[PDB]
Amino acid sequence: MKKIEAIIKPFKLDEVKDALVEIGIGGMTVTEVKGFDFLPKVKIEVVVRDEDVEKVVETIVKTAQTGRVGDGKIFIIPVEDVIRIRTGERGEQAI
Amino acid sequence: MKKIEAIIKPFKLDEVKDALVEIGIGGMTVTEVKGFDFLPKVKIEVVVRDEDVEKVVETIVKTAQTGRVGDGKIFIIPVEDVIRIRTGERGEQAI
Amino acid sequence: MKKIEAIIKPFKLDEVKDALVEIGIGGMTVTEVKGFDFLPKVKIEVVVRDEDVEKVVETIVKTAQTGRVGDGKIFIIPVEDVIRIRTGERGEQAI
Ligand SMILES: Nc1ncnc2c1ncn2[C@@H]1O[C@H](COP(=O)(O)OP(=O)(O)OP(=O)(O)O)[C@@H](O)[C@H]1O
Ligand SMILES: Nc1ncnc2c1ncn2[C@@H]1O[C@H](COP(=O)(O)OP(=O)(O)OP(=O)(O)O)[C@@H](O)[C@H]1O
Ligand SMILES: Nc1ncnc2c1ncn2[C@@H]1O[C@H](COP(=O)(O)OP(=O)(O)OP(=O)(O)O)[C@@H](O)[C@H]1O
Ligand SMILES: [Cl-]
Repeated sequence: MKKIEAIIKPFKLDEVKDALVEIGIGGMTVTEVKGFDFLPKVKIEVVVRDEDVEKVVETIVKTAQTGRVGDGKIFIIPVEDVIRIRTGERGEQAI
Repeated sequence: MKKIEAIIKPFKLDEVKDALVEIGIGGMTVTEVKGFDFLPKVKIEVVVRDEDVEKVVETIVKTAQTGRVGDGKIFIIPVEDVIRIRTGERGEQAI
Repeated sequence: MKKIEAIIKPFKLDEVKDALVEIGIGGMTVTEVKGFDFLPKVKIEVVVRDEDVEKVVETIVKTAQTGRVGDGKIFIIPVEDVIRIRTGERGEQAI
């Protein structure tokens, strides 16, 4: 499993969220942040199975891209376990 | 060492914080976030020794759980080093 | 590549940002958070090449340190890939 953390322009959030839901993303966490003299940005975090990482990365790139400076970056971070709070399910059963 | 990132319902924050302090957690970072059409959630991050991860996970699950949809998830992420800013202490000496 | 996540006192943000830019940091993401009964803190995230991690850690420690309790902590988290949204560049080409 991997955590995909993407920092994008705020106005791109609904489009990116819609695109991710469309390819099957079940959950996502959004944080208001600032970055680069700081400009507002939106952080999106999604945790997915290893075999789904590339599709998510390409979907975020294609949907959040404007071609202008400041479009943002995506970081792929390893996740060793995932636990669903409601049920105690883990790993594959919790994504 | 591992970072435990948990996304929980906002009203569960004081209970979860109290439960974590009770089992010995020295520090925690809380961020206001939104998730799933987005609903407010609270992100808690705690970095702990490998041998303390399971106790923290079980404590968050038991305290944040309501049995209803939206209870949240917990992600376990590897941390290669930890540094205490005040002293420069690292690793085991900084947790 | 590694993600350096530092939680610091809010008033230290401009100094730390200036110090990081000075040693060559191209980008950084800042989040308003609370921590420890919670006090406001600022989270800074920077993703850098492995050979630049120590310089960044020392720069944050030296600039954010006051010697008083609450100065904060720095976590070093592995990053498996980085993607520049504007161009699709990855890894070394995206930092
Ligand atoms: N190295 C980094 N570490 C942490 N956060 C970063 C880093 N680089 C970028 N970010 C985050 O991504 C946001 C958008 O950055 P940005 O789109 O400018 O990337 P870039 O390297 O400048 O490529 P571009 O030429 O398209 O601007 C930054 O404001 C910051 O929030
Ligand atoms: N895959 C994910 N990636 C990133 N964040 C997630 C992911 N899944 C859940 N979250 C975060 O956890 C929050 C709560 O999710 P939630 O409790 O609905 O998990 P779930 O999979 O729906 O299980 P449940 O059936 O109990 O709802 C979401 O709003 C989001 O902020
Ligand atoms: N173990 C931890 N897990 C997650 N976040 C932490 C942890 N420890 C500290 N933090 C974050 O760092 C912030 C500042 O902590 P702090 O400076 O008090 O570290 P410390 O261990 O108490 O060392 P000091 O004696 O200098 O206070 C905390 O408020 C919290 O936001
Ligand atoms: Cl992380």
